[PDB]
Amino acid sequence: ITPVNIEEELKSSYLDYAMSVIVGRALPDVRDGLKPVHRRVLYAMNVLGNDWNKAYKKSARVVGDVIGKYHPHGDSAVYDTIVRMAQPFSLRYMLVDGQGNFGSIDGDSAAAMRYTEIRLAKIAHELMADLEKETVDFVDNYDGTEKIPDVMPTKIPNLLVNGSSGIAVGMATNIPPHNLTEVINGCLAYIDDEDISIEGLMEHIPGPDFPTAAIINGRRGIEEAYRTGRGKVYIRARAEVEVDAKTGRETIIVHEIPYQVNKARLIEKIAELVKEKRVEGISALRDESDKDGMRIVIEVKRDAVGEVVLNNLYSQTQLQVSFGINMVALHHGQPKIMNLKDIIAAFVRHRREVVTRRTIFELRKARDRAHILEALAVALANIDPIIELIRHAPTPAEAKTALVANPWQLGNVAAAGDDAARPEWLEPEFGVGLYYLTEQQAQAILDLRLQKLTGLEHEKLLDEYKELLDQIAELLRILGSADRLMEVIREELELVREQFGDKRRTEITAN
Amino acid sequence: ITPVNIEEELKSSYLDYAMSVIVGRALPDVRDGLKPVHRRVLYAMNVLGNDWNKAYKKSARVVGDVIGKYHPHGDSAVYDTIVRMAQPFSLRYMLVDGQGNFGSIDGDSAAAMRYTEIRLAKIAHELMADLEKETVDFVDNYDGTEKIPDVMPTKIPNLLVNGSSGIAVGMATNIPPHNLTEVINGCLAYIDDEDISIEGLMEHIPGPDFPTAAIINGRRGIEEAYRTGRGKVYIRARAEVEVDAKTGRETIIVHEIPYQVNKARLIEKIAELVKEKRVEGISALRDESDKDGMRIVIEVKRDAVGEVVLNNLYSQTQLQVSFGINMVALHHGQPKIMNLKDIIAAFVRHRREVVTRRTIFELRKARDRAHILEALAVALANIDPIIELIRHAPTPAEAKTALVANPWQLGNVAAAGDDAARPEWLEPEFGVGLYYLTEQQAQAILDLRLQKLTGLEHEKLLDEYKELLDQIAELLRILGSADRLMEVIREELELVREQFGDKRRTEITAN
Amino acid sequence: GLPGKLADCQERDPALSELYLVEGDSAGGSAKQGRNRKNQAILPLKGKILNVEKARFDKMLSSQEVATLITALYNPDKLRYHSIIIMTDADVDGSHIRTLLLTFFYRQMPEIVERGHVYIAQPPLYKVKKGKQEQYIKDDEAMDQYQISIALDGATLHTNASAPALAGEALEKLVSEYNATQKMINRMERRYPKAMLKELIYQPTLTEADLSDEQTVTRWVNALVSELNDKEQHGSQWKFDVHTNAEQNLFEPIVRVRTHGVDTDYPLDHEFITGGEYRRICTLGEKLRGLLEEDAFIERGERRQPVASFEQALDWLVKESRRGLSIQRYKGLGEMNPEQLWETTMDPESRRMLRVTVKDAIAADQLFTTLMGDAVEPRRA
Amino acid sequence: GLPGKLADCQERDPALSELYLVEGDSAGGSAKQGRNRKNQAILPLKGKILNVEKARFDKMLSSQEVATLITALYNPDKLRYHSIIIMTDADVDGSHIRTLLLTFFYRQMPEIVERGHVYIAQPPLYKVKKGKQEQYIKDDEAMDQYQISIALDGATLHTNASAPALAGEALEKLVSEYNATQKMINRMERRYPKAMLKELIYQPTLTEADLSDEQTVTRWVNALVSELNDKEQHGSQWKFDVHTNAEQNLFEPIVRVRTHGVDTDYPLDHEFITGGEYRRICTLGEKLRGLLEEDAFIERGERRQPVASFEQALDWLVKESRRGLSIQRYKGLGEMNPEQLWETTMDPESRRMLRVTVKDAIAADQLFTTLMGDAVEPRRA
DNA sequence: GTACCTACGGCTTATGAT
DNA sequence: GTACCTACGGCTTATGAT
DNA sequence: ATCATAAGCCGTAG
DNA sequence: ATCATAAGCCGTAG
Repeated sequence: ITPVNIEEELKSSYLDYAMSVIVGRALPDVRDGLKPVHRRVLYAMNVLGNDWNKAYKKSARVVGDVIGKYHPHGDSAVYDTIVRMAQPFSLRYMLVDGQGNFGSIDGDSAAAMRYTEIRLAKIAHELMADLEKETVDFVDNYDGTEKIPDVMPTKIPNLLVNGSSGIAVGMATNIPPHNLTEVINGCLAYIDDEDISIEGLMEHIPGPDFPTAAIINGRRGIEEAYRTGRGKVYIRARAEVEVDAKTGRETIIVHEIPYQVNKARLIEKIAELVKEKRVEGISALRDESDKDGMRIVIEVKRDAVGEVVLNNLYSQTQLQVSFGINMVALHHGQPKIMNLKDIIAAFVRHRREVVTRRTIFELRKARDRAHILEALAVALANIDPIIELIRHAPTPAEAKTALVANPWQLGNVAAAGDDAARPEWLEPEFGVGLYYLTEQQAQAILDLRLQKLTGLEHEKLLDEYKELLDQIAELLRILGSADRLMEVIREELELVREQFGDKRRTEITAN
Repeated sequence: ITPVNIEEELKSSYLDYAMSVIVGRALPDVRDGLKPVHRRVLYAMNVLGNDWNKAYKKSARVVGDVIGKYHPHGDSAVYDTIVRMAQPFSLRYMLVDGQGNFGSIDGDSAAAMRYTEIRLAKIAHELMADLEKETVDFVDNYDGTEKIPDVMPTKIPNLLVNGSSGIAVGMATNIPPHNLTEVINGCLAYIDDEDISIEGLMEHIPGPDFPTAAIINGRRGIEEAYRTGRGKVYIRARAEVEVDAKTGRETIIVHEIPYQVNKARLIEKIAELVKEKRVEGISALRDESDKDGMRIVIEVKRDAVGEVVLNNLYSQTQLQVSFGINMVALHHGQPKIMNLKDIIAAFVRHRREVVTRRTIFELRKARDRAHILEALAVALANIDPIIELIRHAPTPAEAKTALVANPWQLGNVAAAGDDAARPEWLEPEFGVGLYYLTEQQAQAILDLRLQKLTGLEHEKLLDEYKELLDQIAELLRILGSADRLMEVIREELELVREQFGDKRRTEITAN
Repeated sequence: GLPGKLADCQERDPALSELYLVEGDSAGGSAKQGRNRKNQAILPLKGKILNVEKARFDKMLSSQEVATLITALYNPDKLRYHSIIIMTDADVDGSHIRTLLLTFFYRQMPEIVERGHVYIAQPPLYKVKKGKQEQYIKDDEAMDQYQISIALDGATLHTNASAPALAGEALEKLVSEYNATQKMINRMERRYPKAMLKELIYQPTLTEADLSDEQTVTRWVNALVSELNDKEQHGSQWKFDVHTNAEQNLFEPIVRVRTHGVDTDYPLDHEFITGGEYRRICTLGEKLRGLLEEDAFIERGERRQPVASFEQALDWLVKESRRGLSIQRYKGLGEMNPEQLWETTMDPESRRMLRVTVKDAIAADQLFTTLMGDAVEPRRA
Repeated sequence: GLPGKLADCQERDPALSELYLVEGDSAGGSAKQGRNRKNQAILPLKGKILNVEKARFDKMLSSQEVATLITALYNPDKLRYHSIIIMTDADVDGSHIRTLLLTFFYRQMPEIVERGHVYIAQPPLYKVKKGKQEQYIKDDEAMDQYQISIALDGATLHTNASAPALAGEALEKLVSEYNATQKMINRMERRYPKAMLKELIYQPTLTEADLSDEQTVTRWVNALVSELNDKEQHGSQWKFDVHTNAEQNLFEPIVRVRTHGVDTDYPLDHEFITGGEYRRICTLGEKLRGLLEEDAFIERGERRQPVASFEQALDWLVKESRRGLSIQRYKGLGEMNPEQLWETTMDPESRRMLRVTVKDAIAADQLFTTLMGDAVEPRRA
């Protein structure tokens, strides 16, 4: 049986692949700034239980675990992504605190996956905080046997802090890193004023940030990129001339190279250009880098001002390179060029939703706990008749039935708010002194011990009851007015800013 | 500081390496017939919890786990060892039930470690049975953070069933597989007669066994090997002539190749020999193997008897190959050539030790459980005074002190053997009606629930008490006389033989 | 070139042997282990192959083995291996490399495609084994129909309707139509919420003539909001609103929902009422309300239970059917046994090939790699 | 040969630069990352190298890079790299490859070893970091002495002996002698059980003159068996027996122990009594019994606890010392940082090299590979 | 994503020398 | 135990042609 | 002297 | 024409 098929099927195949790739592999999201690979790796590290204050663990365990349960797409890319996060000179804020040969700026690759030791950092727990409190949704795996969180309940806009650079079948994005303190300040300013202008946001955040300092010249490019989404910016290295107090000779000191520059390739290209006579004023070349900071020495040829040579280098050498700013991400699963204000608004909305869901979950939990404690205290009030009823009843099920069938006296020492002390699904036929039990309450009573009959357990129960009342009152209050919610958000953001504050690295010299 | 060192250090270095290798890598033990790699792999599979009646699991998970926790010596050898066990044509009884491309007789290697799915078999649980009952010792890992069993509490002499073939710096061993039923019969015969002769053991076990059948000719070699430890034995393939009912022509059918023979290499060598004119009477060559059994067809040249050609092949072709029997293993960590009787005796002694230790552990556990149940029943006898004592005492520690300080009445309905109902460390100042409690007993009483006050819990407790009495009586009895121990061993071995019985594969034709 | 990878068959006459192209190791291993030695040939592949248009250079060549072994690269002289078959994994990467190979052959040798020689295999996708009963399934729709059949293997419904024991093709067609409608609703869910769409199954009908009386509109929207509030067990609210945008009436209801922090309205328009989706919804709702399926009794095949919802009964039946089945999904050619691979992919009596056509000369390949077509084509909304 | 692997230094004059030989990737990576660029040279190695005697063939060559880069393979003309250093892992495989390299050089170029040019490095073995206090330890004995020092950092014992506060070098030497005796007992444990050896610490002395009175022998063996039965908390028993093998007495006690299923005797002989091991045991037992260390009070450094056993007190002190320390063991050259590797292995002011000698011309290499020496040499009993 | 090197013993198989 | 091939877009850098 | 053609790099994937 | 020397393969390890 060979049915005839049209050649047009070629379009249906390529379109499916392109859509699947664009949706699932390259483009990150505005709410996390993380790729699904990073998502699965972080989720696996969290489920395994590798905190920052614990012993190190081998990389093979984590790699095999991720391959087996969540990411069945090889090991090479996974290991490369893991090594990428541990490099200090590759990200403004590292996420995977490791120990071992992780490569360096010299382009040398890291060691095998059977030597390194990795674990989470203190900042990593700030990303996946409040996970088990039903704050996000769960997505099934490839075979429908596990659950994967859709979005991370984060507290820091990692998209604007670190950024990424990927290329898809149709689009390509690239975002520079930034400083955390200025991002928090801009978020606070936007919380203060929803109708803030671009100049007001640009005033708080002058420019981007890099793990290694540099020099920025063009101011029009960064403004055009912040306003529209595309622009160009130049990066200049830090150098200077040196003349001895005596006759001596001129000398150039290199303190830092631009972002994403190979040192060995750069030195090789400089040596080649010197050999090719294309550059003048250069005699020799040395290196003085150590564990105290990178230091490159270039000997200036005799009878040379050196400034013209340095300008020629800046014109030709990789010490001056541009940058293709391109901000493209997903908003509802669709590539859309979005500005700073939209990202900030989406972050605020995500935070509001997470806080609301966490509050609802905590309120339901506290309601259930208080409703159980009420019946427990009622059972503590009258004890002796329950003792006789248990002693007479042969069957525990019959004892439960007898307990449910009979009302209770509600002693004076036993006897809060008018409402909010009962679950939603609870029927009005219970708790109308007058009081009735429930099969669940009866089982909870049957699950009591003898230690709960001391002169301290009663006081502990009363204290817990009052505490739960205060907690549910505060939760109802924060659910009532959104102003308290905004105050809580502001306080949490200020605390986060106070925790992980730092100092500027790069420098912006306008022309 | 450069201290002068003698050149003699070369001997101290090589000796250490040789000793370490010989002790830890190549030579197996007589009590398990397993290499330490197989030991660690089986222990990891048991700790992980991959039974036979469970879902399959990826190989990467197990490989990474073994590398991380127990065997930090690469992955290639581990994966090769894992694949070796799953091959049906490589062992008489497979241990790792897998699913996927595991190679074949054609010499083709298996797929990568990211495709296969493996799990334990029903026979595997017979190897590591009764592990957590303190039957063997625990050995520390390389960094002293984990525990590894020294020997496996096995029930089947895997050394004689499957055997192995390794080569050390000084020695080299090789043992053919055998049949399980005849080994069990020989073990039973040795249990019957400790002074059995070699002929009596040889009478029950004619010869070895292979995963694929073959033809054995030399009888002196196997006898000399069983008596001393060294010998030679020849292996012959199964073939036959074929003549059609009509004129037709002669044809040779190959049903099976000898042990450890590559089919592709064999066919290539036969084609080469035919091309080189070294062999006569061969015209062409074909193949008819399928999923129903291997079948090789060789076309006989016209005007040829074929028997002379077949004899020339048997003389030259790999269809007839010898075998270097060499039985060398460890007895107390020292290479010693040992015969069959010594291996059987060591197996019996190991089984006796395992059974004795398991019995002691079970007896101690039952003693502790019965001693706790006695105090629990005593507390069940008198309840109301305990109720008042708990209601008056504010502090639970003070309540425990008051309970311990006061004697008890030992009601008539509460009131076994004269002894064996109390632990060894128990002091004679308790249980002298007359009865006293203990802080542990008092805490157990405090850890009671309300469900234990029905008309059925008392009967359940009495039944459990009588059952524990019967069990400790039976354990004391089996510890008393060794005849009951030998009877239990015989019954267990007969049951094992009844479970995993099979039929002979190979064939022995004496000359 | 010729050695190393290509393993030809005994026959040297073309138009009798077949050539295959798969991933090299994981597939070629089992392929050679299970292949025949009469008219079988296998040429492995290593990774991916460069595109023709993205980088066009006659000197550019990395493997060249395919062309070197098929022809001399010009073709009318040597036409060895008149029949070729492409076996490929069922993933998106397999489909991608398939598209690359197709466009490569199309832009290199048009005659081999015009003369009808290219063939595409259809590897299995699911292996369902219900104890002794085994089954090989290749498509998602086939899997779904098989599941529906396993669920509808001889049930018998007993409602208080005109039929005492309603069962058979009518019930099966009703379940199929219900599944199609649920799929349509799941597709349209991107626009409107799902609660109202699910409730319209039991809500009464609606007609544009109802825009005369305000009382009828108020009654309908009140019943709707009340039942929504009743069925809502999560943290959401529902409010009603009646709007008049006309010279006199043009009654237009507005449904107000209150989620976590933001309210959202959903007015009803003449276009939405006239839409074929809403028309099908109303027709199916009438058909289901005319069933009186409240008290029901259906068994498959030894147990029955009266419920209050047809979808709940369907879910219970699906659960009872899926209790004791086993499914294995093959996610790669290097995953099954060689005998299974043979019998299910390249058995001249059990395989299912596919023929390519040369229907029209179009600029699909031209729009392929320009980045302009790449930007404009994703219009799948 | 010259490219690819060898990374020479700027200086071309020999006898000033140093050459190193390590495992290729894992070691050479960090080595080149941390090396200097003035007088440093690194030649990686891939796996192992064939033996000289096991397979002797002048035509046999696989790498040949070492010889090709050091000399012309004949040596007096070119003597480049007058100084060589061998860095090797601390495992048994590293020691094996070290032995192979040593015998290779010895059997190829005797002059380079005679003139004193071969050197062996001593990589660190332990990294102990007690918060701010760090330490680099290379040997097991050094690690043990460091642990003993950390445990004996200023303790002060208070017994009821002649010294009210006994502490210092006397106590430290006593602990060292006790540890040496415990090591000797652990070594001799292969012959006799450990219970009796541990109990002889507190059991009274014994003399060959005690073979006159049977009552004294009976009293001693009865006390021994009674204390053994008291200390036995596991499933074992102990019985006594007095034997006379002489013309008149030659009193010889026999200790009968009952393990799981088999009893075992252990008579006492004049040779065992005269042995230096038993003599040292008796001397240390007398020294310890002459201490009256029952009621003791030792603190390190803010807590003390009276116990009834000196070994129990020692274990408690070791536990208190090892509470808050951290240890990392480097099991490979490709495990630490490049700066640490430099500073701890190839710092011309912090390293610890080793010189080889040409003391005697012996047949060790001849006995190496004959299988006769291989069979006869394992006499380590 | 993948092709060739070593130890270690015991066995063999093949090929030039006495 | 290890060296070279591809897609995919956006950017650049270099080099021969108008 | 000023425009068209050949490369390299960025990150997942094989 | 009959004995001494050079290989390849088997499985853990690097």
